[PDB]
Amino acid sequence: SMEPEEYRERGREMVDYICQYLSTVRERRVTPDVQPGYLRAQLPESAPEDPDSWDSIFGDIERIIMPGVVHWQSPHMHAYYPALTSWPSLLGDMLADAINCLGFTWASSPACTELEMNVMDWLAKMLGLPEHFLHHHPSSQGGGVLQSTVSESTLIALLAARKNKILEMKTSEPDADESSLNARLVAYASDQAHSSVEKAGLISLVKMKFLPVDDNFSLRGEALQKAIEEDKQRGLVPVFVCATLGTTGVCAFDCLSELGPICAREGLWLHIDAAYAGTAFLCPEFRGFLKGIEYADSFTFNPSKWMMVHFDCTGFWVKDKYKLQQTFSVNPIYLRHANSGVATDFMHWQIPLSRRFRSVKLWFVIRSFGVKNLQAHVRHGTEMAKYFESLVRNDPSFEIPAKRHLGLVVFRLKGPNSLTENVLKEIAKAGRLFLIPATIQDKLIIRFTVTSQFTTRDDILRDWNLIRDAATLILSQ
Amino acid sequence: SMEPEEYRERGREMVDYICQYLSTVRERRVTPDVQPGYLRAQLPESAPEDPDSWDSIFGDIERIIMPGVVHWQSPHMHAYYPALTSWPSLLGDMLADAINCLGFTWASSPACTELEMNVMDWLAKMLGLPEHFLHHHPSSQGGGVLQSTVSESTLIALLAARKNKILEMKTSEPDADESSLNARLVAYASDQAHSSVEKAGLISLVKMKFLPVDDNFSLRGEALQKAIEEDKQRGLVPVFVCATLGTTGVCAFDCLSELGPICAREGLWLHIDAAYAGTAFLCPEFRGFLKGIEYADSFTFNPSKWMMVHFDCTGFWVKDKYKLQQTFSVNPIYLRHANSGVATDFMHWQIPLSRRFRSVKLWFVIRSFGVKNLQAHVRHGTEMAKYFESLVRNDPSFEIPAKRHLGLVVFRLKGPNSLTENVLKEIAKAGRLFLIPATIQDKLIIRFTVTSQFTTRDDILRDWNLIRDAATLILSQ
Ligand SMILES: COC(=O)[C@H](Cc1c[nH]c[nH+]1)NCc1c(COP(=O)(O)O)cnc(C)c1O
Ligand SMILES: COC(=O)[C@H](Cc1c[nH]c[nH+]1)NCc1c(COP(=O)(O)O)cnc(C)c1O
Repeated sequence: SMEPEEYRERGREMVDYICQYLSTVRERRVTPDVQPGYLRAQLPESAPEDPDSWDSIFGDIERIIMPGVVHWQSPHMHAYYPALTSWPSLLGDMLADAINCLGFTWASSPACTELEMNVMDWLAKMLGLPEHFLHHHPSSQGGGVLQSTVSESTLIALLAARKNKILEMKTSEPDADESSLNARLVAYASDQAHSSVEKAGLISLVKMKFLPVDDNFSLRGEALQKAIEEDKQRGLVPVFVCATLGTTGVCAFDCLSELGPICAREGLWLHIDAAYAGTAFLCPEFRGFLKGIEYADSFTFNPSKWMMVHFDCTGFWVKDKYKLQQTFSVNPIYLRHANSGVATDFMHWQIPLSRRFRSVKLWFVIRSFGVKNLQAHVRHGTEMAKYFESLVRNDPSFEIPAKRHLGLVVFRLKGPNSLTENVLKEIAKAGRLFLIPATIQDKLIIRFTVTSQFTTRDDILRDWNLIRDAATLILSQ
Repeated sequence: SMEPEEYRERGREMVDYICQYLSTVRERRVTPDVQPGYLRAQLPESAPEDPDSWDSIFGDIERIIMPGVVHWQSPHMHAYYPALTSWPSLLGDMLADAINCLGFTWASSPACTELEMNVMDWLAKMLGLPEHFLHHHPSSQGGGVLQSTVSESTLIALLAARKNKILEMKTSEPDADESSLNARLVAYASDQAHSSVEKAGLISLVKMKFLPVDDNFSLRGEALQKAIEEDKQRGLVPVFVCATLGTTGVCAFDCLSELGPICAREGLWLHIDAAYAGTAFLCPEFRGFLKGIEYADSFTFNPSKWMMVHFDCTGFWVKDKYKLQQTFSVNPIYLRHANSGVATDFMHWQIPLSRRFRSVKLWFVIRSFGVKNLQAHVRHGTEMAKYFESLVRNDPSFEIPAKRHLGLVVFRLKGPNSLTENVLKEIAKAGRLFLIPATIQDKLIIRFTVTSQFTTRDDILRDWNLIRDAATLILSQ
């Protein structure tokens, strides 16, 4: 295939390609002008029997791969939430990919587990999380584990919550089947909760009810209390609440200070989904939204959104690691080792067996930037969003139907939804920026997420002017 | 703080480090002499406020990370199954990590989905899988999707199976809770099946029954037929069978030609776990074990074991993609796009939302080696294992209690299990090779897996001699 000295040469060519790509990404159309199925006719119908040349493989990056790529690292990417890479993150995974160890148990590669434990403790401290989420605190029986997505972390929390409650019910009804007991359960989240919460219910067959929110689109204690009472009247057994800090649609925050005490009193697992907004908790001035965090049984966020670690890298912390491990535990002889009892085996904290050395890139990002520069990044992204917000606020054709707390601004043209729909359609023609919509009540809104750590005021104004140009066209039609 | 030009410098340094690391990996002790908790006191208790120097970060690779690493790329790694990296795999993922796009829908990055669809079709053809697993076959309703583990692929298959059966049951019991109907289900696998099958049952609350095997440790049709009939008499509802090709313990193969017809006739989802042995099906001469594959509803194997793609990279194919989508479907406005319904959205084929561009490394590996060289690798690995087998077979103090079909040899000292246990303990002292045990019937066995694509006859002999040294010591104790 390729010799060591050729790897050295091709590695250099790839490093130089990447440097140029990330440095000039603004010049690219963010969304590609392609139709579904475009790639098939451009590739051979079968794998090559003999080696393709590296010149051909490398040449195909621009020739057939890039033409269909959405450039997520563009400052003109404003869709979804950010997913940011960075130089240190790249370098960290280069090492991990080379070692290519697996860390299902402590024994399968001690460093894979121990670096992760220590970095997850660092990161909990950086976020201002409770000490009972630390592996190494005297009062703790919890800890943080990396996962691949918030989706999976939320599912794990639900699985652990329902397994724990089922075990409790089984002590009183040992003759009852676990799946029969599961049928009694009900879980809750905001009607602004991400679709991953619904999906977790569908996968686990746990009834999931989505609760109304206030005028700030925040889930309040009164709504949860009302739901709990109504469901107990119907013979259902409340088991789990997902409270969201930084909702997908408008980046609202559920009222943890109200929801927490209810979950504690009613014995409900309280899981916090902070996928995006968790990174803001690096900055103490944004920690008002974390008030009540002491009531949480679990917490998750994505460094793979806003903290400049490339995907996959999700943080998931639990207060009670034993509850987590009673959900998943298997014990085949071929995975046993001398230190089972003392050592952390992360296979019991996750769905699959295998896991990789994701903590190298996390460690590298935190060390290379340092905390102060990560904080400065959050603050700058937020300032760029505040600038965009001001541009929109000052234009009387537009309205801003939700508050901007961080890097997401939502807005729409005054008038029927079709105007806003047509603006998005117009912008999609040139693909010079990428935006997607959401709904609040019966109003369609455009979401504008500030993404790239390199975004400047020039980038923001450029993108606003394209949006305004599209609005001017649509309003003339 | 790290600047583009500094990335270029450090990228070069990392490439050079990786070249040297992988080239000289035999020199390393494979298993580190460390105790649990070793890392904590070597690291600061908190993240650095200011950027650490890259000299310090690089320096810490050997100083901090490597002393706790199990060297999975060593030819003297013989534990578990292989997990192989390669130069092309590394280079492919470097590109993917820089672009850092997410492919939850076609629109979120078309290339991410289309390269994967086309390469999964390549791979299905390379394995000799039925055409009904191809995306781009006119009559097909199926396709391949990448996953992170076989564990998750097996879980998804069970989730899809139980969902399908529960919907069937709802036709005659429309008011029954899905979770109540789930309680009546039973799924099957060999008693040699990997622990992920058990774990999938635990996660899903589906009853799992592990069936006895023949003298070759193969699950046979008569065992499945007997279990189905007996459980139907008990009022249980058979739903799912996992047939394993290349079992963990001794690399046995279930009798798919017998199990298939039963599953088709009895309406049971048949899922094939070929985690390790799947790569062998690149070579036509090993496809005898694949007889009956036409009856499979799903199939999974790990390129991330033996095919020289670094982890994560699991192939998962299904015959009926809509059954999968029915298990998982959600429809928030913020994930809809202009081609929804016509384009492939892989979020409906998996548990989480986000997914990354894993197909680049897979494409690069397949292209850089070409099919013939991938086949040569499998054959060479098998030849090294055959050599090891002959070394053991020539020594009458040892026995080989199961047949070697591929790169795994199992063996033990004749006599009580304690002899073999004590050989393992002796070898663990120096950690110059890594071995783990399994059980067959009442006998403890040592597993010897050939791993590194660079394994030589000299490496095999070296490792055998260390094992014999241990045996000679133990046999006179
Ligand atoms: C419309 O935007 C989304 O649905 C984003 C997609 C995304 C992923 N990375 C950047 N943007 N999802 C956001 C989201 C999730 C899903 O995260 P994963 O499970 O894929 O890790 C979960 N929770 C919240 C609150 C979100 O906003
Ligand atoms: C004792 O060794 C194992 O359990 C190996 C671990 C491993 C992973 N990569 C190389 N070796 N497991 C193998 C295995 C699995 C689990 O695969 P993942 O879910 O982690 O991807 C599943 N099925 C079979 C038949 C296996 O042998």
